[PDB]
Amino acid sequence: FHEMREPRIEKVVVHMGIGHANAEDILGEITGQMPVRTKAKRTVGEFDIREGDPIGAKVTLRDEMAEEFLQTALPLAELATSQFDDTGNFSFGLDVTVNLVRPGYRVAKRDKASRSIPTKHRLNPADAVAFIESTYDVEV
Amino acid sequence: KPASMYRDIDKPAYTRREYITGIPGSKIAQHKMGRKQKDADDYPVQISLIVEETVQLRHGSLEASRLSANRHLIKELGEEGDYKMTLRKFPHQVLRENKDGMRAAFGKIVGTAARVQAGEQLFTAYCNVEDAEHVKEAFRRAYNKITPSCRIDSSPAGNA
Amino acid sequence: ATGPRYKVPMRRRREARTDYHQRLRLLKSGKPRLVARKSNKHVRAQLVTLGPNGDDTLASAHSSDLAEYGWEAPTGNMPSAYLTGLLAGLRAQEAGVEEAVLDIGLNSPTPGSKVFAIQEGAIDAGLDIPHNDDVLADWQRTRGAHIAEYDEQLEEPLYSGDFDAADLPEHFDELRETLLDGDIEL
Amino acid sequence: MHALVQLRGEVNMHTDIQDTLEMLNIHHVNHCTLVPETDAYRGMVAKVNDFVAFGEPSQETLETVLATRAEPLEGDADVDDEWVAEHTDYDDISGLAFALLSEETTLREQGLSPTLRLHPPRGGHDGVKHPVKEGGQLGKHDTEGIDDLLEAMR
Amino acid sequence: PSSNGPLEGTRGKLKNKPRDRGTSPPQRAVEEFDDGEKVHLKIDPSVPNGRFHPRFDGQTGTVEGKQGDAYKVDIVDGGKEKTIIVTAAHLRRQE
RNA sequence: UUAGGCGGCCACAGCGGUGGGGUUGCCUCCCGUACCCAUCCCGAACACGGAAGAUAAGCCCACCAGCGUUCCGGGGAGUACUGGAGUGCGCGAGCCUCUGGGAAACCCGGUUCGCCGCCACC
RNA sequence: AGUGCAAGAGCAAAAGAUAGCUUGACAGUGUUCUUCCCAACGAGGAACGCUGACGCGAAAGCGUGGUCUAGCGAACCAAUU
RNA sequence: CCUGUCAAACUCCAAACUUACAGACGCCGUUUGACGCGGGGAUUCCGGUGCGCGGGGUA
Ligand SMILES: [Cl-]
Ligand SMILES: [Cl-]
Ligand SMILES: [Mg+2]
Ligand SMILES: [Mg+2]
Ligand SMILES: [Mg+2]
Ligand SMILES: [Mg+2]
Ligand SMILES: [Mg+2]
Ligand SMILES: [Mg+2]
Ligand SMILES: [Mg+2]
Ligand SMILES: [Mg+2]
Ligand SMILES: [Mg+2]
Ligand code: NA
Ligand code: NA
Ligand code: NA
Ligand code: NA
Ligand code: NA
Ligand code: NA
Repeated sequence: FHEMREPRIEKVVVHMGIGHANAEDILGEITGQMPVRTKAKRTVGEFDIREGDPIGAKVTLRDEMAEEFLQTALPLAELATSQFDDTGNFSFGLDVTVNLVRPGYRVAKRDKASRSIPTKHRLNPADAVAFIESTYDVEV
Repeated sequence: KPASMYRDIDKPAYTRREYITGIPGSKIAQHKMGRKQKDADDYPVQISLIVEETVQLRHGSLEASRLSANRHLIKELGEEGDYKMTLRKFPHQVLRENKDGMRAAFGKIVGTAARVQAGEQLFTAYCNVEDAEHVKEAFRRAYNKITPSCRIDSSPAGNA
Repeated sequence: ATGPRYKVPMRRRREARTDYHQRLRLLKSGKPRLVARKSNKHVRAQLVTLGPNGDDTLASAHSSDLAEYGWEAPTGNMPSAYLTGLLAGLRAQEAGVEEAVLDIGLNSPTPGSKVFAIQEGAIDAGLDIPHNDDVLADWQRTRGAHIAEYDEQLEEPLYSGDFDAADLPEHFDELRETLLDGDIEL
Repeated sequence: MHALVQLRGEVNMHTDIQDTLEMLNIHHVNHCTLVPETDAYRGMVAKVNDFVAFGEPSQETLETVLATRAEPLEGDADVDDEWVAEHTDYDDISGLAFALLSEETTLREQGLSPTLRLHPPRGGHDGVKHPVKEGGQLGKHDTEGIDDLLEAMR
Repeated sequence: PSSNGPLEGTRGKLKNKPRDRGTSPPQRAVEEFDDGEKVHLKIDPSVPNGRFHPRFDGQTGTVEGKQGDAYKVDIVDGGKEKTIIVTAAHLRRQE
């Protein structure tokens, strides 16, 4: 009952919202895998008219690549309460977001018969704080 | 101009403001009068003015008859008497006037009016049993300022 | 859901099981559909035709009823797929069916995939189906050579149950051979 | 089985109404026909409802009118019991009448003109501007009502 | 009319009630008819192709062969005979 | 159908919710990247290979009507509107009678938490 | 929301978006509807075929320009293939 | 929540009614040949009124 209910890190996305790059360099070095250009929709007076055009980069980490990153990332942030998502996700920080979920998320991410995860099976802030807090650090 | 020019409901319904422009503002000062903070259910007596013929009443008449009626109440039951009268109809029908002779005669916008079906209640007042004769007089004055003949109908009030 | 004006997808679209846009281009041929479906453990192949109250299945084959002929290995891989296609293809032939168009449902047209395998099989059973040879996997991978050579990087059995250690794509040959043979009770 | 009688002329009456009166074999004022009571026929008489007088006649009444105004498909031949017998599947007028009322046969199947060309109503009718429920003479009638009319147009 | 195009005055007949909105089921789009078959004509608001002139919505013709995948349906406009090229999506069997 | 595949009708099937169900069986989640194949970066997905674990998701089964929907009863209502007729009424706007049709809102109470077809299958 | 532009209509594993490839905005010749309801009338328009050659796709298939209804012009003469 | 009104270019609804095709009855046609086909000859393209439904207009 528990085994297929206990949280896990599905992905940790680390991106730098610049606005016009050289940044990709450090991300690859801090994460362990290639970066990703980040374009933008709509035009802004902030000389940011070019719809499609580099502006930032990101990296989606999974499995060890994500843990080995948190084993040093987390230690550099004072996790708080309000810093948590309604689904048990939290973003701190250079941006570093952590997506937490239960063992059957693939049901909502696969192509065939895909379905959305029932709320009861959804993660909660508490359940999130718990899992994480239970891994070398403190909550609030 | 005479109401003889607009009292009949023979033209199409003409109310779509997304297609009509330059509609004159309504002269109707207010629809809810008396003590509008109180409820109509807080009164024992409820009398309404009922239009006996389906017609069109221009905003100028509604105001005139509403005014002459409420003004009476205010005068008899003081500026803050225990009562509340309501004008339930709003002048949605836009009016034209062709003011070339019959050439390109679609008239220009000159006003608004409310279409009232016979049997409907134009006004509805609410008072205590000791004011019925005043609200009845207010209504009498009001129906002298609109085209149709009307009934001063007493609804909740078996205190006769 | 929300109001009288709300639009609810066709049931099989809510279920995310049928792609009606592809279903249409597919039905246009006028030929029976060779439905190729997968499971985590199994592979299915059906020959479907249009009917007054829903589709009619004229012949099918499931990777499981493959054992009914000697298959003693897993039933959700390439050799398994190909064979399930050939089997369904043979029954189809028996049913008077001669041609069909490959319907892979919500699966991806990835080169060398199992659906194209189910396709190569049905085709070999003698069924004419619009196809493209170089989108099919090379003969060896259909046999199971990719899995055998994988067990070479052994150190530990690729198969838990006791079905050899280095596996046998020969079993594939022996099975195919069995189906091609005129006898075999379809 | 109802008895149809045109009481209002063709001038100014709708064509589709006039064509119905003709499909019911009536082409003149004061002419009468005997029509079965079917869904189809009901539709037709309802449509003609305002220029006709109709209802179910009494066996007797029918007999009187048949004897007095029935005609062969051709010729002046008077339709009397003998005629009726020597030409129809019946022995007399009452036999025929009964058949008509019970919608077992039609004036045609017996070689009779489908129309009873009646005479103007002795004493006059109740007016062609109002229906029966209003003192008029138009529309559906009681057997006692139709009878009076038919017998007066004897 | 203020203009005389094909879709003139077809706001109603060429629009779906909110719930019938969205792609139509493929079944009737592939139905097969045989010559002599009486078929009702009615454009499906959701299906662009294979339509006929809106004036003919409501007609009940007689299938008489086909052209490509579309059918050739015979009807009578008023008193004039016409042949309409229409696909199954916009047809229904009579009775 | 002790959990499957393809559908038809496309909400009576939607939204929300409760209970139940799986040792070599089924569907899954699940385990895992040498390969076919794959991510503008991630075996997440897609694809491939596989069974240590699980029934918590999904799914299947039984059920709840609060919302949305379908239909029915009673009431609203033979009201509103209306095809045909009138030397009926009304200054008139308009109304009325006869004949043939006949709503909508809303309320109260029932119904509906899908139906059916082909194939496969302890 | 978006879908070039009126208005009305169509569209969600798309008709929208992004990416990539591509030139079917192809030649020839028809059927049918429209222009012109019914009911004769040209240019123009559209729908739907076929022959030939191609593009894309695993394939069914899609592409006879733009999601649909506006964006058009006779004879004589000239230039052009 | 409670409370007051509307729509030619609004619609969750929705008639009467008009309309395609078919069957049935009726009526009509098979010496009065209908339905349809081909051909000759026109006149006509200032209309008006009542009723129902209208759009414009104070009328
Ligand atoms: Cl599948
Ligand atoms: Cl057409
Ligand atoms: Mg004679
Ligand atoms: Mg006399
Ligand atoms: Mg008289
Ligand atoms: Mg309209
Ligand atoms: Mg459970
Ligand atoms: Mg197009
Ligand atoms: Mg010239
Ligand atoms: Mg030139
Ligand atoms: Mg009409
Ligand atoms: Na880029
Ligand atoms: Na002028
Ligand atoms: Na007055
Ligand atoms: Na649709
Ligand atoms: Na489960
Ligand atoms: Na042309």
